[PDB]
Amino acid sequence: SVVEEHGQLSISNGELVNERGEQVQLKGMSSHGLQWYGQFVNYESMKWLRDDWGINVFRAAMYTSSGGYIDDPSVKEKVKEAVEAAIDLDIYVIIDWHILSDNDPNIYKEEAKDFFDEMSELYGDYPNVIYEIANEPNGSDVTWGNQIKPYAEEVIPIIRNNDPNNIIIVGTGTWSQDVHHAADNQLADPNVMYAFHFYAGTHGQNLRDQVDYALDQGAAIFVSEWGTSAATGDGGVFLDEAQVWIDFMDERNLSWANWSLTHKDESSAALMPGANPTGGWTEAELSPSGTFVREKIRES
Ligand SMILES: O=[N+]([O-])c1ccc(O[C@@H]2O[C@H](CO)[C@@H](O[C@@H]3O[C@H](CO)[C@@H](O)[C@H](O)[C@H]3O)[C@H](O)[C@H]2F)c([N+](=O)[O-])c1
Repeated sequence: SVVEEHGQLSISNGELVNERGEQVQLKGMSSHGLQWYGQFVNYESMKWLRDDWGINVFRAAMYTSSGGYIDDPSVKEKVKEAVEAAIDLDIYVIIDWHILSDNDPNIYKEEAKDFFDEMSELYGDYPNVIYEIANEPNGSDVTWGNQIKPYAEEVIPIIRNNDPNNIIIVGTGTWSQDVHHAADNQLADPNVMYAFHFYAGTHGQNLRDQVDYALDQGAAIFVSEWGTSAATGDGGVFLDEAQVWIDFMDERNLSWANWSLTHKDESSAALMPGANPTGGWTEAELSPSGTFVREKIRES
């Protein structure tokens, strides 16, 4: 129903819109690393998330390093499984080239170009797909102008040769927080968005003001990863600040994906240790984070 109703997504005046030009807001879940917690990514779990939580997007977090794609490229097949499930379930799907320790997206740019050629060839004639080409650039030596924008200007053409206008999300500096610099030096492609990531353990008032600065430059922002936890993914749950961010995102029409769908013993994890990887979770099988996130998406 979601994809049939909204169809082809695009950016209009800095806003995500559907094929009739109306604003749309995606809310859903990210997987954790597919090399670690891929068992939670399947048609049945995604269907449960769609039906019981109300998700309209799912993010497939394919780590590149940390035992991910570069080390063992078999994980690309799990991305394909996720994309195919999203197609079958009529929801949107984010294909996330999940850089992190490999902090400069240029390190594996050749592999990224090949991977996005393949994905865009396979899936470029579906409206479901959103390409996220570099999760979290980070480090003081990785800047928008010198590293990230030129990387994007190599990968985006590869995608566009196969898929002229599905959305592309481009990471920003400082773990996808530095939307200020990106917004001042935007990419040419009209269907690009910049990633902004937050963690509710961080006091967020200035970060909200920076997102607003970026929006005021006409940049589109997708909050492709956020957590209820500290920036490590752990250390407590911070629901008061999470709610402030939830309300902010609704006011600004910002789409989002929560980190993450796993049973790992960390505060950002949505599931408790015994949760079935194919869905059907009772209240006792959701963590405090998962319970909150499910409520937010159901309310929506
Ligand atoms: O300082 N920050 O702003 C900041 C922000 C985001 C961020 O990292 C980002 O946000 C979460 C929480 O840190 C990471 O997930 C965590 O990845 C760890 C390393 O794979 C895992 O062990 C852990 O289970 C998992 O929850 C994501 O991969 C990454 F995109 C990191 N980081 O991972 O260091 C730092």
